[PDB]
Amino acid sequence: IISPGADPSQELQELANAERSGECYHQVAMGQGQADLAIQMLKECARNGDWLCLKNLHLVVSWLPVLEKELNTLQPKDTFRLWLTAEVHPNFTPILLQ
Amino acid sequence: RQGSPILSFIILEQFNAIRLVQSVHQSLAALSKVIRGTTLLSSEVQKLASALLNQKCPLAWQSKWEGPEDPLQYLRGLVARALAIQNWVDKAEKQALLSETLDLSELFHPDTFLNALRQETARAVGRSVDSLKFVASWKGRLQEAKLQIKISGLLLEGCSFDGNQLSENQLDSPSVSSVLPCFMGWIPQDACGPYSPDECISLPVYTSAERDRVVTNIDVPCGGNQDQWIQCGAALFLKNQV
Amino acid sequence: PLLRRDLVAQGPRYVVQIGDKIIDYNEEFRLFLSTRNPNPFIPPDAAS
Amino acid sequence: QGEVTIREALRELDLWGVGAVFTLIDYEDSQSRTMKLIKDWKDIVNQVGDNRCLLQSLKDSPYYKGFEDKVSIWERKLAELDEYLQNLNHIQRKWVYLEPIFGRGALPKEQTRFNRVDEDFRSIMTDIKKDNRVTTLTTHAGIRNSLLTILDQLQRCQRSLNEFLEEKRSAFPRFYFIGDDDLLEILGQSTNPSVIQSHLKKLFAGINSVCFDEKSKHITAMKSLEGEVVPFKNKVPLSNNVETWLNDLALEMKKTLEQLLKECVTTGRSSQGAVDPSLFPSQILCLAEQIKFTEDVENAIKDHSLHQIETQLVNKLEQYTNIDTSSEDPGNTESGILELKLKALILDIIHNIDVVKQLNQIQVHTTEDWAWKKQLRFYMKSDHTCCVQMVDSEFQYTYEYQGNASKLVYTPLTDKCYLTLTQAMKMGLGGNPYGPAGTGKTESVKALGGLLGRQVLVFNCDEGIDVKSMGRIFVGLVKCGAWGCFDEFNRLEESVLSAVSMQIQTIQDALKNHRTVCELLGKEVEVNSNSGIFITMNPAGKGYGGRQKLPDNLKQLFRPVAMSHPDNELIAEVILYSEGFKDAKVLSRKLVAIFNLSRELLTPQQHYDWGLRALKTVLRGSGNLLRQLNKSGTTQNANESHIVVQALRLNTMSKFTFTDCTRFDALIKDVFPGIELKEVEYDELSAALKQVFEEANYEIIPNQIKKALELYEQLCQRMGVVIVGPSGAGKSTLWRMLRAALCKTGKVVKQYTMNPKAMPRYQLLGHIDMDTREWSDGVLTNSARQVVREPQDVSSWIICDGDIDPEWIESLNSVLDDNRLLTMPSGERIQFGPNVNFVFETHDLSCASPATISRMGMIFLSDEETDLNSLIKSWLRNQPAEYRNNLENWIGDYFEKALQWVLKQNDYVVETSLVGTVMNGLSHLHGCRDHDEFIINLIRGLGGNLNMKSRLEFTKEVFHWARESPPDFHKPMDTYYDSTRGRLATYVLKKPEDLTADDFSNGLTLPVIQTPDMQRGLDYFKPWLSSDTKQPFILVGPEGCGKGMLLRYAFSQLRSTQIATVHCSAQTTSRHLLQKLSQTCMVISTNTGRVYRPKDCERLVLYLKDINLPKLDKWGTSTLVAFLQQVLTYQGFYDENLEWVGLENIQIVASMSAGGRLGRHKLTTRFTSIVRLCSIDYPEREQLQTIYGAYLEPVLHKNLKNHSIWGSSSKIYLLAGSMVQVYEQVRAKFTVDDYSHYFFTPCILTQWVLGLFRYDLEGGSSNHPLDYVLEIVAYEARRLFRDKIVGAKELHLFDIILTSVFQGDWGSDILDNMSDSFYVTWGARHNSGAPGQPLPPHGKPLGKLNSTDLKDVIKKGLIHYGRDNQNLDILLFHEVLEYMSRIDRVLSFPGGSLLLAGRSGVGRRTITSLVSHMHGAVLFSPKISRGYELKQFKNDLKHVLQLAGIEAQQVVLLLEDYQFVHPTFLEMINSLLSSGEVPGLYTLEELEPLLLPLKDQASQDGFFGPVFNYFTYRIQQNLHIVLIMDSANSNFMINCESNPALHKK
Ligand SMILES: Nc1ncnc2c1ncn2[C@@H]1O[C@H](COP(=O)(O)OP(=O)(O)OP(=O)(O)O)[C@@H](O)[C@H]1O
Ligand SMILES: Nc1ncnc2c1ncn2[C@@H]1O[C@H](COP(=O)(O)OP(=O)(O)O)[C@@H](O)[C@H]1O
Ligand SMILES: Nc1ncnc2c1ncn2[C@@H]1O[C@H](COP(=O)(O)OP(=O)(O)O)[C@@H](O)[C@H]1O
Ligand SMILES: [Mg+2]
Ligand SMILES: [Mg+2]
Repeated sequence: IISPGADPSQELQELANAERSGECYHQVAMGQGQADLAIQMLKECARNGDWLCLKNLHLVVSWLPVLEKELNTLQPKDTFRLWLTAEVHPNFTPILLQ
Repeated sequence: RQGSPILSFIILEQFNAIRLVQSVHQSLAALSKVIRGTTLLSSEVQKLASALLNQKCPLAWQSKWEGPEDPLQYLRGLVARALAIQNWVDKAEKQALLSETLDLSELFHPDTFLNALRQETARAVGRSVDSLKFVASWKGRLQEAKLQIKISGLLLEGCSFDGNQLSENQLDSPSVSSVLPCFMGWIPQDACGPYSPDECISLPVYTSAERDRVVTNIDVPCGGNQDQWIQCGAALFLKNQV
Repeated sequence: PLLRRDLVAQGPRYVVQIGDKIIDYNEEFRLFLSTRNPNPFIPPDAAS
Repeated sequence: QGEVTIREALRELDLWGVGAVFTLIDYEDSQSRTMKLIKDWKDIVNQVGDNRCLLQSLKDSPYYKGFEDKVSIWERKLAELDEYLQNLNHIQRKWVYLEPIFGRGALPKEQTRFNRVDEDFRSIMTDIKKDNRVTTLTTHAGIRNSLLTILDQLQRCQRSLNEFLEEKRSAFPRFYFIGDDDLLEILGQSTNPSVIQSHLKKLFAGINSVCFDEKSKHITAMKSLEGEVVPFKNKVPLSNNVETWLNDLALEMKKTLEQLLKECVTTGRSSQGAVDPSLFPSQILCLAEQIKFTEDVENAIKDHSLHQIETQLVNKLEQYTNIDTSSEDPGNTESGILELKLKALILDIIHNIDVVKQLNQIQVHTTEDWAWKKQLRFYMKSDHTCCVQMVDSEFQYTYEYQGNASKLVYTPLTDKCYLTLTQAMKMGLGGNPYGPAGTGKTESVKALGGLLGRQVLVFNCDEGIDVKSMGRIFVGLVKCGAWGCFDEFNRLEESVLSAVSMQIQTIQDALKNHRTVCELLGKEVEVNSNSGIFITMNPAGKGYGGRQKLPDNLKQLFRPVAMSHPDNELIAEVILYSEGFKDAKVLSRKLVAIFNLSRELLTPQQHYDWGLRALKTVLRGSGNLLRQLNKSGTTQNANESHIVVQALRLNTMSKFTFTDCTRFDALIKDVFPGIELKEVEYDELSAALKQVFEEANYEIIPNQIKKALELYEQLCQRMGVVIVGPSGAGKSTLWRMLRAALCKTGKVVKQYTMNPKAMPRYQLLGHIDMDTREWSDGVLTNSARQVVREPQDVSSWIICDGDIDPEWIESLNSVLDDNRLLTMPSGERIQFGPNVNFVFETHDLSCASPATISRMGMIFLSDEETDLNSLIKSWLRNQPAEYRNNLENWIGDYFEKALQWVLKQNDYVVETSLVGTVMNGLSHLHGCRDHDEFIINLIRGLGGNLNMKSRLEFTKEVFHWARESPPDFHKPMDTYYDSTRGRLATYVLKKPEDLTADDFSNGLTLPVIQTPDMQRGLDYFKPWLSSDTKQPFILVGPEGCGKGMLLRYAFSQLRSTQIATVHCSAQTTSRHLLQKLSQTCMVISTNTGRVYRPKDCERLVLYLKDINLPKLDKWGTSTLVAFLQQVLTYQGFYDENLEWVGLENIQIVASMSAGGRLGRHKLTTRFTSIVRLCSIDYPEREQLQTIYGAYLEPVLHKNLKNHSIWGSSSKIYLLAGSMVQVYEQVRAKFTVDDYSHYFFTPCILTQWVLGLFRYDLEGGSSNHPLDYVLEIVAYEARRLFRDKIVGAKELHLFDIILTSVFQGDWGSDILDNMSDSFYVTWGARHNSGAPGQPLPPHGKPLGKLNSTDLKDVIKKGLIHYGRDNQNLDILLFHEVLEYMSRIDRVLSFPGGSLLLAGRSGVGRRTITSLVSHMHGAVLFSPKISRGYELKQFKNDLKHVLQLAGIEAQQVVLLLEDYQFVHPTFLEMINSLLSSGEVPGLYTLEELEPLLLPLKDQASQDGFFGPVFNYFTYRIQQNLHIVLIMDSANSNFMINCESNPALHKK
């Protein structure tokens, strides 16, 4: 959860480097049009076993069902992780939060 | 604006104030009429009641005048001033305004009032108004200032004030600290101050604790130990509830 | 239309509305359904 | 007998015809050929313009008439000709570019496309090579369509090239910020000089123009705009591949600069001062001097503090200031330039002085001490490539040519700025200088790019530009190694930002780790290590307005800076000294004070600005003078002092209200006592201006002159200018007059007018189609291109006469910036010269961010400056003046106090600027024959605007003022002049004879009783309606007032004309009007552009039912009104596809509810002051007895006219007495406030009386008669009211009310208890009892049935329904009966629809299903699919409407809560109910097949004019709608209130 002045991207940058290498880590900032591609990124990196990070989810609140739906679907590989950035937004879906 | 310029300010205030009072009154008369009698809410009075129960007076009013967030606290202030003002005016028509002690709590645009003396002094002194500079002094009355003021009900937080010095506040002490009235006015640049340059420390004079905006800032007796006051975050708030 | 017994009589058998599609309602048909989240959602329209 | 003149004009016009011919010139190709082609186009077209405007000039003279027929020829032919002509040069110029291009890129399948065109072009071209003359070109056949098809082909080949153009932007990156339109010119015509010069600057920062070798093979040199000539060390090789030589120019320019520098520096390092002022460009001098500074210093500190070095510099400076006067002698020097290049260098020195001066106080220990590292340092590396360093950050220098553009004065703030920025660049981060408005932060970056020498692009972030569209722009920047500042990055779509942050992050990571290649949009882009990214944004301020909050993620990628406070007094003096003004330090201090003090002690107007931008200008304001004054006379003391103030009073005096104006002037005296005053001096213009007012027949008033004059130099001063005041202030006229006066001496004025709010955001600004990723213009974007092509000695003005929103306007920031530039989001950008001015006209700047306010100049008008007695005079001249004598005398004395009283009162129906009110008063007064009449007409004019009770106060006092109190004792309102008798006034009731069911046949044209009110509304209209006297106006009255009823009558009075209606709502928009208008109105072409004309009508009229409803943007302006605003003002509008279309003949009219209720939004003064208006109120209960008394008689006399109790015309009037009595009591006790839907109006009285037709009151038998007739009345009543009412207690309350009146007025319990009985369609005499598709006019008749009788009858229906649908164990009980009885009545009635609100499971749906089935009503409910869409729905609706409207079968359209997958549905229904139509539901072509059948039917039925309305009518009769909704549903209550029509209908 971000607060004003909070940026974890740098810590993660470092952890990506530290606990992994190889540029397996890939990332996406939410915005216009990204959502369709994010699915692919997710799908691909999940399948690969690489680390994927997604930012500013609070902006795109309507998405989330589609996302969480796909999350219950998607098949992990050991060493695959999902990293998520969110300002405080209500109406943010409880399912994924769970 | 009348021939004498200070007064011009106060008559202005008189008017603009009353204008607000009556805007408020109308936004009050409206909502006063739906509850007891026959009216249909417009989006206006629909927006009025939203203000009350959000506990924040309306952007409608706060656009006109930056007042306290609490709507009642707003009114009490608005009103108390309105009347005081009529008293100021009275003392002013008679050219008698200087002579009393005036708290700046009352004014909506107190800064502007201050800057209004700046004219009247230069009128008396026949000087380019850019030439003057402003100060106050607790250690007596300003000699070189053609006109002055006695300002009371100033108030302070974070440091304590005794004549000629400031001190540290102890735990017990209420955050709020009453301050002794000033003598204020306008005086030549490159003329001798009331205080030497280095002893006094400038402090803001905020409209409230929120302290969004400032009326002015005043130089005040350091008594050495400059940083501690700053870290103390000492500041002056002109008035509360007025 | 499915949740209501919104069935129309076509001779002996009963046909049912789904989108544009009209289907014979097989009388042995029963339905049940689930969700991971309490709400959302239902309208009072749907509660009944 | 002056027909002679016009005859003579025509003759020579005719002589011109044959005389017209061409300039044909040969040309060779890429595929070398030769063709004749046109030159001096503009010269030729001007002919057209001039002659055509001449024609229309002629049209206005009377003597025109006699020769009218010939005018039409020429009007037609020319109107058409300009169109043809205009097309052709586009065609030509496009071919010119594309043919070379289609020669080289020869894909034969693409060549087909183009070759066909080449062929097609050359083809008709030769018809003209052959036929040299022009007039022939209209004779050619199908040319219209030829031309138009061609252009479309050119559109399409362009699309093929799209793929290609980007590969050419990859091939060379500066292209990324240039328009395709231009690009292909350059691609195609690489060789062409004028192309080159006219398209070079826009490509390259520095170079206005270039020198050309006589051979035109090479280039020896380049020019700055300023004229500063620069040679090229190595000559330029022009080449066939554009990029191949371009790339070389860049590098040869760089090499030229590169060598040129060291040459210069090496002479300067040696003790001999370089002093090659003539040789070297001021760009290099400053630089070279600045390393001299650097080297000196580091050698300096070691040796000594070296105050001697300082003194050197003071002598250098001192030397230069003296030369400043030696640079005044040359003036406009022959073959000479750059004397102001001197002024440039001065400030470097002086910055240096104050730099060193501070260091000398520090007495710095070492060369590499920190306070020096602070300072901005230059070095010529041993590699001979310059480098510049601050602290531990250093950067190599790009050597981009900047040429001479003022650099901003260094200041403490800039230290911070620069350093934080350089540090950010060290961090590989962007830098975010933020602050308030007029800070200077945008310009800073720009100048730091200059000092560092990179090429800097400016951007304006608006319009939520596509992430993709940003992407490319980045892609462009990166390759160029340019510096991209965005001005107002803030104002951007939050979803964009976040995605873009990802773009940024990846790029930074490349710069930091020095990756050669960067990946973005799936593209690998070789990225320049020398790139820079910055953003200059105001905070998301309380004041600032519409700008989107930034994600924290994104923030981190920048290093912020606080630019909030900028030292001015420093900057102030500096500039004066750069001018060489001597008392700099003294005066600078004064100005700053004057500002700060003005700001301190003057009324804090919204519109005032004492920000920096204002100040910056005053300084040029003097530099202009000082530049003039030395030439005219030789220099002296008192002047210099004296001069600044003039330069100041320019910016100043506009804004000031008289009070403030005086207060300011007095202030200046104090700080500048000796100076006194010097007024505006210039009369040359005022003369021309004075002339125009006389020629326009406007009265000459001094202030107008002042403000216009004032306005003039204000325009010279700054790019953008504003005019503020209420409507009728005169502000629009003001500027219009100016151009005319000006134009007489002043070569040109080009006028383009956006009402920005009227049209959508994109229409104005222009946009990127998301799919094609193709640009499509906006109006002003287009207009910009029109003005840039325009010649150097022309004035161009863009007017925005509309309300202001930071979201749209702030998009001109780069344009009105110190920097004059307009930015497309495609990257294309459009600088302007001093040719261009911009103008805004507006009601007020409430919504203005300060940014915009300070961004531009401004003028102010008040009521104080508005002169009324002065304006009335012009009204008097407008009158014939046969009575004008009388009027001057009457009005002079009478008007004023009557006016006053109303202003005192300030109790009135709608906000109108004075003018607005006045005018209403005046427009009613024309033609007034007697004094007696004038009195009435006066009051008429004004009392339109008063809330009713205060009307009386007025009228009354008017007779106190007038001679006599009015003839009417009571209701003196009612007093009407007698035109023939001259008998003053009273009002009369007029009983009509003819009344029967026939008169009441229709839903509309309902026979209307003519009580006094009527004759008042009509009398208060009619002047404004008829012919010559025409005005646009409004009616205000609460719904059910009668407005609709009255107007309908009023229109019918007029013989000339047709009546186009609109039923409005929030969703109502301009295009709805386009089309509703287009249906009944012409589409034609004339001189002065296309126009819409009324078809087969002498006049046309637009009636708009409710103006309030169209939605206001957040800023509070409906675009719909804004449209209408534009229309009245500029008799026209911008067609989509950017055509401007006029409107030749339409009165515009509206109705509306008083603004009381929720969401009936109120309308800007701008519009309201423009038009006339008036108000009416429900007739008094006394009058309502009379309506219905007379509306009642026919229904009773149709049957049983004799029967004892009936007839008895007093007993009839009684009914009216009681219902009206019921009416009141129920409105008193029940209101909107209890429940949204509690809507009661006389409409309901009507619905109640006329509802009685349906009941079989025959009483063929002798009647009770009370209990028969009255239970009916009761039952109807009960059905209209009680059904509607919610609460048990409230129903109980209602019943009381009802019972009371009935008992009191007739017997006691003639109600009794009739709970067992239901009156229903099922069971009526005459055996009505399914077939019967067309409904009775007053609906299916109704008879009286028992409960037990009925219970059978329902099961009869249930049985027979069981055959068609599923059978159901549905039980019966009283409520069910009640439910169904109530529905039957509704569904029998034509247009009758329901709204069934209740809790689920007590089905509206099961009962409704049946009734309709039993009616034989066709019953539709949409099948809902995952593909729920607007497409489904449109189809469905279309289908339903088709049925009820064409087939005429009665149809139930049914909907439940679940069906509304999209909020819009309801607005359609909402519209459908009210109007029987829906906008953008049918397209025009679709109608032809649909309504063809009805064309006869309608004519047989008897209707006149447009069929669609018939369609509509038909719909409304046989189409019934039903809606089931749940009280519990959250938005239930919402929607009801959202869609007013819903509970009204
Ligand atoms: N010099 C003049 N003498 C007499 N009447 C004038 C003069 N100039 C303008 N008028 C009249 O004054 C009225 C108002 O002027 P104007 O139309 O400029 O106001 P405006 O700027 O258009 O306000 P808005 O743009 O809000 O409508 C018009 O009816 C116009 O005909
Ligand atoms: N002078 C009148 N004569 C007859 N009916 C009237 C008169 N005035 C009002 N009414 C009744 O009041 C209603 C006025 O409605 P109308 O004017 O058509 O709509 P609106 O009031 O919304 O513009 C009508 O239904 C009409 O029967
Ligand atoms: N009189 C009745 N006897 C038996 N069942 C009834 C009766 N009225 C309603 N129902 C039940 O409710 C259903 C009809 O509900 P419906 O009219 O669809 O509710 P709604 O219109 O509020 O959505 C019937 O199919 C039946 O199951
Ligand atoms: Mg800027
Ligand atoms: Mg105007």
